[PDB]
Amino acid sequence: SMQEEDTFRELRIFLRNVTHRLAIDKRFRVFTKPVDPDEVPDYVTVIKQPMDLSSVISKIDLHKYLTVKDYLRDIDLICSNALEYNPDRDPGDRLIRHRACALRDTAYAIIKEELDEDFEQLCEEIQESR
Ligand SMILES: O=C1CC(I)=CC=N1
Ligand SMILES: O=C1CC(I)=CC=N1
Ligand SMILES: [Cl-]
Repeated sequence: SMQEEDTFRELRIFLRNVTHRLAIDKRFRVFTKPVDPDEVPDYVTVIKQPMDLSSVISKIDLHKYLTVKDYLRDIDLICSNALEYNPDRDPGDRLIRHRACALRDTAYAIIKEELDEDFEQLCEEIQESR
């Protein structure tokens, strides 16, 4: 229905705003664009599902997210990709891991404060109906 289309449009507006807020944070610059393969040639070797905030915007705009749960799966992938690719004790790896945990924690905290649970439940019920 047009009411269900309106629901998913509201979802996309909400997710674009959360993603924009993460992308303008200087801590998260490293997560804003895909890893340049020249600069890091073994990335795509090790990381099977690369994810970054520009890709998330692209996926919103392609109507790939029908629930906030599906969006948080891609945020969780940005974090787990960084924990897997940068596991060492050296400060460069520890800094990226801390920034990745902070991205994830920030996205979850914005959604805890600003997503209505009944709006999420509606999206989940429309998604399950297809
Ligand atoms: O080693 C890296 C680089 C980048 I850019 C993102 C995640 N891990
Ligand atoms: O880095 C990886 C992880 C997995 I699971 C399969 C292949 N490469
Ligand atoms: Cl830095």
